[PDB]
Amino acid sequence: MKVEVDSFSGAKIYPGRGTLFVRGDSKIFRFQNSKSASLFKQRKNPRRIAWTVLFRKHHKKGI
Amino acid sequence: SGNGAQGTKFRISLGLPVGAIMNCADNSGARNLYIIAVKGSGSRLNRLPAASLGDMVMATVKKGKPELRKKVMPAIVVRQAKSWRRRDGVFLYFEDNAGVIANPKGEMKGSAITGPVGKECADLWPRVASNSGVVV
Amino acid sequence: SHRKYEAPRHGHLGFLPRKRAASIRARVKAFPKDDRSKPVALTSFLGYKAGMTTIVRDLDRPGSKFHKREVVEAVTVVDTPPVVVVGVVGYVETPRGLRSLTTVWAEHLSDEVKRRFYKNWYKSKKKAFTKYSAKYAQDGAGIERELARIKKYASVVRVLVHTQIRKTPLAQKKAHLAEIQLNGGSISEKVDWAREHFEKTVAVDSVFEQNEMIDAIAVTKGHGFEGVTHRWGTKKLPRKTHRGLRKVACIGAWHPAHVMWSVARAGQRGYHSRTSINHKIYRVGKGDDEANGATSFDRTKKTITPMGGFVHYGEIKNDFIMVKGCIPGNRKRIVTLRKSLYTNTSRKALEEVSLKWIDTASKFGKGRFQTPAEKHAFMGTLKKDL
RNA sequence: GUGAACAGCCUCUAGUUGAUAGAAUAAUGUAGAUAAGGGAAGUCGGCAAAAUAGAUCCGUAACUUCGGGAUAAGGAUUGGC
RNA sequence: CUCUUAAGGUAGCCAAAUGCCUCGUCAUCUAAUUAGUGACGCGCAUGAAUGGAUUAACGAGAUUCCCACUGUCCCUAUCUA
RNA sequence: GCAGUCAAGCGAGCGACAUUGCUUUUUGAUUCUUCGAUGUCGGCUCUUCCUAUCAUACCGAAGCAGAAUUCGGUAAGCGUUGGAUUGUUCACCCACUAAUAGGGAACGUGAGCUGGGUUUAGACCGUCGUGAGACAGGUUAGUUUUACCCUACUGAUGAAUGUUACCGCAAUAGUAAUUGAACUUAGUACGAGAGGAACAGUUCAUUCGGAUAAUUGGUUUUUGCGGCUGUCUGAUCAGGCAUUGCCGCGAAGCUACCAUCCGCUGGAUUAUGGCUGAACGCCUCUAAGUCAGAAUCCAUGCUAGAACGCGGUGAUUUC
Repeated sequence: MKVEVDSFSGAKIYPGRGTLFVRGDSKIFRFQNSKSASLFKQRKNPRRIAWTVLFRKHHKKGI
Repeated sequence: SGNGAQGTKFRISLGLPVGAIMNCADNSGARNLYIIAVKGSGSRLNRLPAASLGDMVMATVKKGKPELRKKVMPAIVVRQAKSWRRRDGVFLYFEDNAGVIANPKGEMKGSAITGPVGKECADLWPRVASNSGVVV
Repeated sequence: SHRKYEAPRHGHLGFLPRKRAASIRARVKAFPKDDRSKPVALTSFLGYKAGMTTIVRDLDRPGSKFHKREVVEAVTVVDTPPVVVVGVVGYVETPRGLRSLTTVWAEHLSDEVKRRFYKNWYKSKKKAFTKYSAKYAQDGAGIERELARIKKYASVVRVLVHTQIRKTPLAQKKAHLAEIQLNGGSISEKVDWAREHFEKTVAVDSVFEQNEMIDAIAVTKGHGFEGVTHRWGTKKLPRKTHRGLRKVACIGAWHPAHVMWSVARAGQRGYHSRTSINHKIYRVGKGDDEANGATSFDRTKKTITPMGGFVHYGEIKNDFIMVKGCIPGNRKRIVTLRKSLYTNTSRKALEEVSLKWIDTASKFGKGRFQTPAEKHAFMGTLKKDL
């Protein structure tokens, strides 16, 4: 088995969790829960949401 | 299903009942397809036939080139927006409904598909996997 | 005249009447056929339902498209502490049915099994089997003469077993009691086996094996008085219907001039006795074993209990039996497991299963971690840590 | 006070706190809602509900009794400091 | 050519709220239309202040299609008083 | 409307001229009941029954082989649809399918719905009459009431059996699974070729059913967390009102072929095909006997458990 990474949040998607999305340009996005899948569909930038891996990396939190 | 089917298909959620308009994904000259039936459906007192990814449907061309309009002609569903579960536990969905034209035994009217194509349609139709670019 | 367009009827007439069951235990109507050749052994067991989880495994099904591929399936865990044998009953065959002939109990019965004979325990004198126990006396002539009659006359021998409820986390202190049939051996060996096992325990690993197919009997989740549309799935009437639209329109014709039992009517939904069949066992775990949830391919010391405990049950601390899919019943309820009544030779029946990973993310929400050590590694130090 | 506004909403002076009550939360109702994918395939019939909506700027056809059609149709903007 | 009346339906208009046969025939809209529209007219039984034909603007009037929208429907589920 | 007999004719199978019947889903004939009122067409929704069989099942035959097609018998177990025009009944088209069979139940079903048709009163038109007005002609608008009673059905309690408690037997009643496709057998049997099967085995799916909620999705008064407008508490903090003020996410619970799991195996017989064998010295599945036999029947299995059917077992009161 393989554990995946959530596109919006960076969390780990163990088998059978979340949903997968395939937009017109063949790019694949994996989400762990409906919370993240909705924040993606609202065209919301991950680097602003406080609880995400991209936001913490950008703000240098967790060193 | 059809003469050109390569085998069997595991069930996936129906999402294109009769009356649904789904994009045309080939270069045959059509802009969209209009489902009027689905091959391989059953009967119930008020249950509408519904097609899924891999089904051969009978369809008409509503907006498209004049020669292709005003006549019933088959098709194959290449994408769908309803989310379905694979036996490997992953729910997924495309962002649009699409399909391509075909003759009764699964040969495309055209020579190129634009966009991703579900692996369940490719494995079931030898003449769709040939022209597919990216399969998910 | 005739109905214009045909359609199948709604509901099944074999499951009538749709009423509340007589007892919270669903009773084991039929036990497996006997052959005297094999050793003595139980045919059923008693347990308590816990909850559900997820399993990932390979598929050994030659021919299918998913041969030698991963697949994700659901499973349900049953808390099964060992059962205690406390008596034996013998049945004679008569032209108008079977019939018990004698019940021989053990000497010392636990408090939780003799709670089953009191409604108001807290103000009782605890007089239960008090005179019966004086039968062992100095010799035990009375008891051994009773067992003599079972060997002489009975054709079917059964055993009374009470579950050890105190170990499970349920707030209930009263212990269930039920009869299990003994299969295997002569009628003489059957009653001897029971006598040796009075007050002794019988574990789950001595009844079921890993890839067996078993049947579940239990009383379904109740819902109360229910309308026609959700009791039989009838069609709903159009929007512009005076006097309700969740109702069956025609409840009969003019003649026979009486409402027929076949019509859909409102009433009790849930709380019935059901007997599902053909459930494959996937693991027979051990209570005193850490890494109950580990596998060959996983290798992490973690038990079967998710994070935060099974919702509405608690934590698993005894043996358990996880089966493929759903079994009738709701969580915390008594569930009785039975051996199948026929030899199933299908590919599914004979398939052998080796798991790859058991889930333990919390079922109280969208769990993200499998172990508390995994949470700490991903997140790092928090304020509430030292 | 908000706003174009004796619209809707909140408040001051003044006035009422009046309409049999207590307890649970079954089915069927009345009144108010929301729904994945399809989008009228329902029905005699888009009946009912939904979608549109204020203001500023741009753009606006056939026909016309030359006054109209016209808010046609179709777009863009809108907060705080 | 001929019988006949006081005169024998002219300009217009139509399977029209007026056409029995009738679901008239031809074309357009649909995958399919006893529906809609445009045409033809020996029109049972159209037609001239019994007013005829047309007509912009208006209509809680009758009828058909398209875009948008939706629990009408596929197929039901849930919440509140 | 349906079915036999005759056997001229046509060509296993059709059938004229005659002639004997059956049914009450057609329409007539009659006027027995109802005019101090039995709510009328169609559609919707739902149960059950008949067979005069479209499909599936089991048998027989045609035509010098397959394949396909056709015809005949037993058979009501199980199924028999989505739609454009029309108020339709009926009918005709498009489409899928194994197939898209015919009927009954006060022309089933209006205190179950709807009110499109017909069938009041308003209004228009064509023809008819001097007129008021006529027309199973066309068009338009038109109030659809009452259950709390008895029974019937669905569920729910319950005195009396010394008392009380636990575990069971099983009379009777109900019952359920259904159909298609692909891989292999196999380009094999068969046939000049073109073409082209079947039994055993495997993987899926259609229709129905019983549950369950790990996961996915729906729902939100968790008024849980955040955000936004107006106004009020002097400001900030924290809050009030806007019939749940609006917006995003939202655990628990409920729930969806919108999700997942499960849907048993033995016997006896019908048509039919045989063994031995007479009637009828031969012949013959039959008259005695007997072997194999199916969507058929009965058990196994699954639901209830007679509140007037039954058994085993515990304890039975120190003012």
